[PDB]
Amino acid sequence: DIIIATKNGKVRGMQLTVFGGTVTAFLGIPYAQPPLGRLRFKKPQSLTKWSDIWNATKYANSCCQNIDQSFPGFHGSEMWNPNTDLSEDCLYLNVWIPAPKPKNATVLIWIYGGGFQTGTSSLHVYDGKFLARVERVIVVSMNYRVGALGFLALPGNPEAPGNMGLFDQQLALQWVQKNIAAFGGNPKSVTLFGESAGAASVSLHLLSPGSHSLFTRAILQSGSFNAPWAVTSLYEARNRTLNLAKLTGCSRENETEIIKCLRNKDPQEILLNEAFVVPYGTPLSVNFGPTVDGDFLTDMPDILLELGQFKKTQILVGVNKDEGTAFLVYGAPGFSKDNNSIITRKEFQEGLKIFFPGVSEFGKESILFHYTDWVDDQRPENYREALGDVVGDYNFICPALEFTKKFSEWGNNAFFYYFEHRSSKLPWPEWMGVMHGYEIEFVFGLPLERRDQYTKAEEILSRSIVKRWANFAKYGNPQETQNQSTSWPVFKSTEQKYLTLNTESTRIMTKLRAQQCRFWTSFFPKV
Amino acid sequence: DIIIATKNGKVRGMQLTVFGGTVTAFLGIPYAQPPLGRLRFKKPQSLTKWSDIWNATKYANSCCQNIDQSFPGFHGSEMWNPNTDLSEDCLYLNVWIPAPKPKNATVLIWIYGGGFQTGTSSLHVYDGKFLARVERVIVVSMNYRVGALGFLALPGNPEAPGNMGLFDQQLALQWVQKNIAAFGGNPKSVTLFGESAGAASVSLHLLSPGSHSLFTRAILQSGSFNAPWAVTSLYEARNRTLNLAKLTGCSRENETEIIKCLRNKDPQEILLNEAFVVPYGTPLSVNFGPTVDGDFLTDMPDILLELGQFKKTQILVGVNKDEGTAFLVYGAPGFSKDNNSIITRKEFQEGLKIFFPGVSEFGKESILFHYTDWVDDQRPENYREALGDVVGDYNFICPALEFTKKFSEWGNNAFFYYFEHRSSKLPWPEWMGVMHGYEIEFVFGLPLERRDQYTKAEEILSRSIVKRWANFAKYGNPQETQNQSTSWPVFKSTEQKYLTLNTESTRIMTKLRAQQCRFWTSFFPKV
Amino acid sequence: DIIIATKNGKVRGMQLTVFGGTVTAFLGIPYAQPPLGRLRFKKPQSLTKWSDIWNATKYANSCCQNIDQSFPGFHGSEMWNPNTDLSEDCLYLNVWIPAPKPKNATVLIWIYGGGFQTGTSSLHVYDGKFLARVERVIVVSMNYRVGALGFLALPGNPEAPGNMGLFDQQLALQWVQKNIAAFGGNPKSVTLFGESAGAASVSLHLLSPGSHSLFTRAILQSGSFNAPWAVTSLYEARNRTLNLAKLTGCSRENETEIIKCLRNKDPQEILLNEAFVVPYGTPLSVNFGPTVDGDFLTDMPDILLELGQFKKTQILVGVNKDEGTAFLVYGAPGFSKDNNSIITRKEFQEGLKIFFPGVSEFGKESILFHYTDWVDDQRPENYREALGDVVGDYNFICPALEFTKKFSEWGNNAFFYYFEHRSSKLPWPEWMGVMHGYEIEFVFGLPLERRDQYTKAEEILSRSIVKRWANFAKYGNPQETQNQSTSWPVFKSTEQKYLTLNTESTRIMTKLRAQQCRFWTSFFPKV
Ligand SMILES: *[C@@H]1O[C@H](CO[C@H]2O[C@@H](C)[C@@H](O)[C@@H](O)[C@@H]2O)[C@@H](O[C@@H]2O[C@H](CO)[C@@H](O)[C@H](O)[C@H]2NC(C)=O)[C@H](O)[C@H]1NC(C)=O
Ligand SMILES: *[C@@H]1O[C@H](CO[C@H]2O[C@@H](C)[C@@H](O)[C@@H](O)[C@@H]2O)[C@@H](O[C@@H]2O[C@H](CO)[C@@H](O)[C@H](O)[C@H]2NC(C)=O)[C@H](O)[C@H]1NC(C)=O
Ligand SMILES: *[C@@H]1O[C@H](CO[C@H]2O[C@@H](C)[C@@H](O)[C@@H](O)[C@@H]2O)[C@@H](O[C@@H]2O[C@H](CO)[C@@H](O)[C@H](O)[C@H]2NC(C)=O)[C@H](O)[C@H]1NC(C)=O
Ligand SMILES: *[C@H]1O[C@H](CO[C@H]2O[C@@H](C)[C@@H](O)[C@@H](O)[C@@H]2O)[C@@H](O[C@@H]2O[C@H](CO)[C@@H](O)[C@H](O)[C@H]2NC(C)=O)[C@H](O)[C@H]1NC(C)=O
Ligand SMILES: *[C@H]1O[C@H](CO[C@H]2O[C@@H](C)[C@@H](O)[C@@H](O)[C@@H]2O)[C@@H](O[C@@H]2O[C@H](CO)[C@@H](O)[C@H](O)[C@H]2NC(C)=O)[C@H](O)[C@H]1NC(C)=O
Ligand SMILES: *[C@H]1O[C@H](CO[C@H]2O[C@@H](C)[C@@H](O)[C@@H](O)[C@@H]2O)[C@@H](O[C@@H]2O[C@H](CO)[C@@H](O)[C@H](O)[C@H]2NC(C)=O)[C@H](O)[C@H]1NC(C)=O
Ligand SMILES: *[C@@H]1O[C@H](CO)[C@@H](O)[C@H](O)[C@H]1NC(C)=O
Ligand SMILES: *[C@@H]1O[C@H](CO)[C@@H](O)[C@H](O)[C@H]1NC(C)=O
Ligand SMILES: *[C@@H]1O[C@H](CO)[C@@H](O)[C@H](O)[C@H]1NC(C)=O
Ligand SMILES: *[C@@H]1O[C@H](CO)[C@@H](O)[C@H](O)[C@H]1NC(C)=O
Ligand SMILES: *[C@@H]1O[C@H](CO)[C@@H](O)[C@H](O)[C@H]1NC(C)=O
Ligand SMILES: *[C@@H]1O[C@H](CO)[C@@H](O)[C@H](O)[C@H]1NC(C)=O
Ligand SMILES: *[C@@H]1O[C@H](CO)[C@@H](O)[C@H](O)[C@H]1NC(C)=O
Ligand SMILES: *[C@@H]1O[C@H](CO)[C@@H](O)[C@H](O)[C@H]1NC(C)=O
Ligand SMILES: *[C@@H]1O[C@H](CO)[C@@H](O)[C@H](O)[C@H]1NC(C)=O
Ligand SMILES: *[C@@H]1O[C@H](CO)[C@@H](O)[C@H](O)[C@H]1NC(C)=O
Ligand SMILES: *[C@@H]1O[C@H](CO)[C@@H](O)[C@H](O)[C@H]1NC(C)=O
Ligand SMILES: *[C@@H]1O[C@H](CO)[C@@H](O)[C@H](O)[C@H]1NC(C)=O
Ligand SMILES: [Cl-]
Ligand SMILES: [Cl-]
Ligand SMILES: [Cl-]
Ligand SMILES: [Cl-]
Ligand SMILES: [Cl-]
Ligand SMILES: [Cl-]
Ligand SMILES: [K+]
Ligand code: NA
Ligand code: NA
Ligand code: NA
Repeated sequence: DIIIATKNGKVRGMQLTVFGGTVTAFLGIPYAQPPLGRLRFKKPQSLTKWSDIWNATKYANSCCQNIDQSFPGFHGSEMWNPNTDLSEDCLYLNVWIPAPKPKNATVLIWIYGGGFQTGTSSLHVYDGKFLARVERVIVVSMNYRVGALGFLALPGNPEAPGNMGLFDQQLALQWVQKNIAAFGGNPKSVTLFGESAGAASVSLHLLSPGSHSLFTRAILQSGSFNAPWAVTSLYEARNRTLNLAKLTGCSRENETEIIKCLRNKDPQEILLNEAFVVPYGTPLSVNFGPTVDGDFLTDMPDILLELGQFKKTQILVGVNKDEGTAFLVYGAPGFSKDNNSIITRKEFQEGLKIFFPGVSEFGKESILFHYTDWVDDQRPENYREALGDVVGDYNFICPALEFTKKFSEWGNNAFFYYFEHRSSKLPWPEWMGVMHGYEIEFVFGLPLERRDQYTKAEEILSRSIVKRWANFAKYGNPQETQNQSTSWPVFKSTEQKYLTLNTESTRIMTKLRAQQCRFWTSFFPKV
Repeated sequence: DIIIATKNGKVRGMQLTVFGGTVTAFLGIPYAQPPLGRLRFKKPQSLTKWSDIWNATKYANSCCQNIDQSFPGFHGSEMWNPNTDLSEDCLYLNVWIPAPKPKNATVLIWIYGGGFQTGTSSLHVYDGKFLARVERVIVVSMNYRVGALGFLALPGNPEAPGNMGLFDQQLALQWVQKNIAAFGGNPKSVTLFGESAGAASVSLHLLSPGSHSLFTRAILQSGSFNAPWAVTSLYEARNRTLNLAKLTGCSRENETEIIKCLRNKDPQEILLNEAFVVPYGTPLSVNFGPTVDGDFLTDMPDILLELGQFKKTQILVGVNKDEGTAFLVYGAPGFSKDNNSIITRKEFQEGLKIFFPGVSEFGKESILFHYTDWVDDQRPENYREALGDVVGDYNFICPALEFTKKFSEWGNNAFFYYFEHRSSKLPWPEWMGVMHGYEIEFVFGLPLERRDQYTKAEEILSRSIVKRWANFAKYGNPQETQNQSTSWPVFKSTEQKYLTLNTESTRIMTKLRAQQCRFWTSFFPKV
Repeated sequence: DIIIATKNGKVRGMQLTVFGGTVTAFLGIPYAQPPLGRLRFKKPQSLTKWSDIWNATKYANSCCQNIDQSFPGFHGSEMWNPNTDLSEDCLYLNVWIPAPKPKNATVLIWIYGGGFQTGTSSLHVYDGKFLARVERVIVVSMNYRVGALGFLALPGNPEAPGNMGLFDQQLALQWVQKNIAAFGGNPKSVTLFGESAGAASVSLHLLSPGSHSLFTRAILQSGSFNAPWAVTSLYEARNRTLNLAKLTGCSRENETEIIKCLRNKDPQEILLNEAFVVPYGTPLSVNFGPTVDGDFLTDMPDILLELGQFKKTQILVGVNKDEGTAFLVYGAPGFSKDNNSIITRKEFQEGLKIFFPGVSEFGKESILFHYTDWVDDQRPENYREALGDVVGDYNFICPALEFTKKFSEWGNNAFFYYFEHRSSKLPWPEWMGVMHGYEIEFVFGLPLERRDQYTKAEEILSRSIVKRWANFAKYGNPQETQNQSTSWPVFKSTEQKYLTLNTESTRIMTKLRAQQCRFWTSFFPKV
């Protein structure tokens, strides 16, 4: 029986057997008042205290969200859907600690992605018990509000100020600062890690002055806030909140009255209307996301980044080889997960209209010009591959590389990786390659479980990544020092060294996607 | 009559006449609860306070340990045996201060070696009264638990957590921080110094976060924790504790019950079985030594060293010219202290099987290949010398040089020496050369006593070493500034300058044992 | 009526008219218990408090000292004799402040020289009213005990521990830290300045840990503690205290009894015997001076200097062109202030025996070899000039340059000057040139008084020196910025730039006395 006294009252955890050892899991500890009734769309309010023992022995409710129903019955998409009940009452977090209880362990805090519209901390691929067992770190993860309920903004109105889900994340970081030592953790050694919108969130904690003293360092897997889907302008945010009011019968002349009417709607009516607040969207649309609220975020984040106004610390950033392919089967014409998706030039063109809907004809022709000068045979897959690369370079890889360059120019060590291993169990088809999201299970150590039929080469790859990530959290340096491994060099402007992650051989390379990123970074923003 | 008020009560010392002056010695002050009954194998518990005056006028009990009986009646080995009664009640320390009492003197804290299995602070060659008299420093030394009683580990179980003897050392450092100012010492100027396992211990205090604020700088004579005998893996430590239980009738299903049964054994039954917890050992076997306990030591020490996770301060490190020869007469065939030990090739081969018992045939042939390409005459002593060098390079010299390189790469000044003077009184035979352990008496100033029949050249050598060591403790710089001495340069990666210590002429040289250390450091660990 | 409340009680000062303005002088404030009866030869004890107003309107008693009677009636020597009554009751200091009272003025604390045997703060040439008036700084000066009464040492015995007069200086610095703000001064901007033994004293405050927080920076005029007369070894100090006991009837077996008998002697009997505690002395003999006491001075000062163990701050150091000439008329044969002192080779030789009495024949021939290879005519004055240069290079100039090199190698800015102006009023004869002591009146601004018949060129020179010294105290940089002056460059090892001070033109030069100093610094100490 493991019972821990926190600042809000006692919590009871449970013992898990993991690889011949034990891990103690405390699943579903509350970290804020449930944001119901009058609290809907406000910043999270802090917890009052319980007398008695809170049983943290099962995952809590996931936050309200739309679900992906594009492939019912299919593991490749269903594994990202929420696996506990959906509820507005969803502000909880999970703690995994080594047994015996550690003395001052480094803490890894995971922030899930999902476009800021979806996601939950309870998915199988985010289970922190392997990292706790193998590296003797404490792993923490939280649920945070998503969609309009997390990110609706009428900027400057404290009834719906924006960024509520980022404030939920921040309050969970505060919870670790105040309580993690009772679990054996060191509040002075806390690394954030997250993937896609979870990575963009981590990068915004580097910018937010209220997060500055709540963590030590940061890991960004496939995402950063300069990615084109990550931050909503003030103008589109007010537009979208007003469209949402229109669609739900809540248009009013007084803005505080709009919010009060939105607070009377059942969650389902809000969720049903979210897709439509925008005149056209894409597979990557973030309808309700982070905004410049003058609170969490004090200025446009591209200005803060450019002028060095962010926490000075080490970062670990990287991307997967085929980031853009997952998105093509959610609307590009000619694509299917159930065939080889060979498309024509005309299809490629229609595909750019799907992913770049507000963009000029010239802008879309510029994309086609840059990506279709082929090397070289008339390969059938030319256009299929070009579209996946357009979408992955624009939305993920070039923005991660630009973020890492700009961050590292202010004097801190940064380490960049390119993940290029396709999981032997991947249920999506071969043409999609090394997809977005599919490094996560290697990071959390799932291939360390021999019972699961990953290959031996994947066990070794995951074991090495897990060690590099734990060394980065503990020591700021993501080396694997014992097994004659390739040394991971810092990423600097000028040389731009990165490390490739694969089952065969790790290589130091330079200037990832140089010619493509010059296009997206220096030309495309003009268009 | 000198009486000093400490935080635990009054202590009475005694006056010694040393070289026409006086030194005050306080021998045998307790610094912890005697670790008896239920405290056996636990961390040391702090002292409660005595009313009345503790008489610190004789050396205290040495900790329980096996004794070297290989050469009864022979000074060369008997001088390292304990010279006070053996007892589990042995947690005491000694303080030597100058008279008149100094104002804010620098403090040197000696940690004895002995493989972590043997040793005591009361040996003649560790008598701190000469350093106190000549350099006006305070010298402190402690007894710490050795063998299973100091280092038994069931890792993570606080009944036998491991590293107890390192925690004994640490508590004695805490005792100096809290009490040394009452003796005239400066707690902000404390240098640790130790030899062999005492040096490895000092290097682990550089790694341990709980020792960080307990000392200023460090001196490592013939030892460091990366030496192959210095740290036991978790796996061999549990194996050995379980073998010990088996041999004493204490095997149980519940681990806490194993410990409780071990607590009922008389010390002698424990000591008698220590040699046997391992299927074969060598003259250098450390059956119960430091382990990674998650407390004193938070991670494998090679990782901490490599990634710069250690106290940033100056170090003084060095080795003796013939470190490995002392060990050859404790089991290598053909060797004897009573003849010239000329051995054959076959003997050399059998000798590698004695010192490298778990090592593959290929591994042992690699040693022979590297050390027997002779320059050049068919000298009878070729194989005798090669074996002493194998054992001294592998176990002491290459690991001290690698430790000093890796430490100095993080920006701190380090100074390396090579001691090459053989004492004119050495009772071992000439072929053993400048043996392991035989710089100690020069460091503590024993040749300054003219009554003892060292030569005049040895008086001057010791006087110069004593001054360099005191200057290093006081000022971080081991110069002898007044007598046109060779200037001791910092040891850097790249140049690797070291200073030779001898009676004739001091030289600055570079890259000590370069070709040999490349073998032991970059190749042998693979084998 | 100006009355100031200090921590010990009220003091009343007096108003002076200086150059059409007013200065407030508080002359003779006590800063310690009078060191009489049982306090004779002990460290100064702090003051108890007076109720009522202490009238600080006249200079206090000078400390007991022998007087220079070599030239009665002659201003050149009499101006250095004490001008108030001699008394053991002499621990007082003087404060000059600008009117109106300043707000947070920089403070200059003057320490007089006199061989540690003589001197007083009340001499005309140390009158601080000109500096207070012209630069609006506060000037402070103290009387400190000299001769045996200041410096008798039985090292380690607190009845006569040594360095009492340095402790008197230190207690006066403490007095300024605690009280100077009530006078309008800034305790965080305090520069020490002193000449000859006053400069050596200032250099020892840079070494003493108890002085470290009592001042900001330092000015050394003609003196430093590495000069050969400045620090007495432990062995000659005990010898001299024992000779003093012998000559006064005070030899005893118990050392504390020797001191008690010395405490019963009238001061005059002590003063009468001081010349004789040494078997031969010279014009530069310091019979009772600073020693290594383990309190004020924790180690030999050459070791501390060499290994960088001193306060890190800026220094201003310099010497006069003919430092050694003043001493030649106090015993070298053939010399007289009343004729041109042309001497022969034989006289030069006898002269070296007067100044280097314990030195070998070889040592004295080495001096003659180095200084008599003439460039070149057979000039009658060759030997007269060579002797003045021997004495000035050995005792003042080479040691000031070595001190400045060694100090500046640890990273701080130092500025060196060579003063080469002979005062138009100098009462000594022309052949003595720019004598020791005769920059002082330029530093304190005496030529600013037009009524005194210095030349116009001397008024301008003094005005520029006064500005450079005040800028150094206030800003750490001794520039004169307004009058197209030569910029004073920092003195570095390697280039060794210094600034010449004269009425004609200021020059930047390099490597002052290079060939001579190599002789005194690297060869002579061996002899
Ligand atoms: C690969 O599949 C796509 C996707 O559409 C299909 O899914 C298939 C596996 C199959 O079940 C099919 O019936 C289903 O419609 C094909 O594109 C589609 O082609 C149809 C029929 O010609 C068009 O009229 C559709 O609009 C188009 N759908 C979309 C979403 O674009 C595609 O041709 C096929 N590609 C191959 C076989 O290479
Ligand atoms: C040097 O001595 C060794 C050690 O053994 C011996 O000690 C000697 C000084 C002597 O008292 C001797 O009787 C005693 O055994 C010699 O090696 C030994 O040689 C013996 C006899 O041949 C072998 O059978 C032994 O096993 C072997 N002992 C060991 C421990 O190896 C050695 O030959 C001798 N060397 C010389 C003289 O050069
Ligand atoms: C310069 O004077 C010295 C000093 O001695 C003298 O002072 C003179 C000004 C004068 O009053 C004289 O009578 C007085 O003695 C002379 O040296 C002295 O010379 C005398 C006489 O020859 C020697 O016997 C002395 O010992 C010697 N005195 C000392 C202290 O050395 C010196 O010769 C004279 N030099 C000149 C004129 O160039
Ligand atoms: C935000 O403001 C209007 C909102 O128009 C919308 O009405 C909402 C309630 C919702 O249903 C939404 O789908 C609908 O579009 C946007 O006006 C659109 O602009 C288009 C031309 O592109 C016109 O056809 C309509 O006015 C309207 N769209 C449709 C499909 O009817 C406006 O574009 C937007 N602001 C932005 C994008 O900055
Ligand atoms: C640790 O575990 C076993 C322990 O075996 C041992 O039993 C102990 C009580 C003790 O007496 C010890 O001397 C004995 O060895 C080790 O097994 C050994 O392996 C050898 C082969 O090398 C076999 O012969 C036996 O099982 C046993 N040795 C002997 C001499 O009988 C095991 O080697 C060890 N683990 C390690 C070294 O990692
Ligand atoms: C310190 O110790 C003795 C002290 O001798 C002295 O007796 C004193 C009371 C005093 O009067 C002093 O002038 C006298 O010298 C020194 O011994 C001297 O050494 C010389 C040889 O140089 C002998 O002639 C005598 O013993 C004595 N001098 C005289 C002139 O009579 C000793 O030199 C000294 N120690 C040092 C300098 O380190
Ligand atoms: C918490 O845990 C235990 C189950 O073992 C139970 O006794 C207690 O009532 C629980 N609280 C609940 C279910 O609310
Ligand atoms: C944990 O380590 C930190 C430094 O990272 C230290 O300040 C803190 O006090 C430690 N707490 C422990 C060991 O309980
Ligand atoms: C609008 O209504 C709110 C809600 O009660 C009220 O508090 C507010 O003062 C009104 N604001 C404006 C701008 O009319
Ligand atoms: C290093 O190698 C060992 C064995 O050679 C292996 O079992 C372990 O998984 C590796 N460790 C890491 C951190 O990759
Ligand atoms: C401590 O010292 C003195 C011996 O001189 C004695 O009077 C006192 O009893 C001693 N305490 C003991 C022996 O326990
Ligand atoms: C001893 O010196 C230290 C600096 O090393 C200082 O902080 C401390 O106060 C000193 N104590 C004394 C002289 O009593
Ligand atoms: C084993 O026995 C100990 C000793 O009393 C007891 O405290 C403990 O709870 C038991 N542990 C296990 C794992 O059975
Ligand atoms: C330096 O030399 C002196 C005498 O020349 C000698 O007596 C002393 O031992 C030496 N000191 C050191 C520190 O080696
Ligand atoms: C201090 O000063 C004034 C002189 O103007 C006087 O009234 C007072 O008595 C003096 N104290 C003395 C002389 O002790
Ligand atoms: C004097 O200036 C110092 C800095 O040199 C400052 O800390 C202090 O408070 C000042 N006091 C005043 C202006 O009264
Ligand atoms: C010598 O006499 C003093 C003076 O009273 C006394 O206090 C001291 O104890 C005695 N010291 C020695 C060493 O005899
Ligand atoms: C600078 O020059 C002026 C007039 O030209 C003069 O009166 C003053 O004395 C000079 N100041 C200094 C600080 O030398
Ligand atoms: Cl076209
Ligand atoms: Cl390149
Ligand atoms: Cl062979
Ligand atoms: Cl070299
Ligand atoms: Cl001659
Ligand atoms: Cl030059
Ligand atoms: K010479
Ligand atoms: Na479903
Ligand atoms: Na014995
Ligand atoms: Na007179």
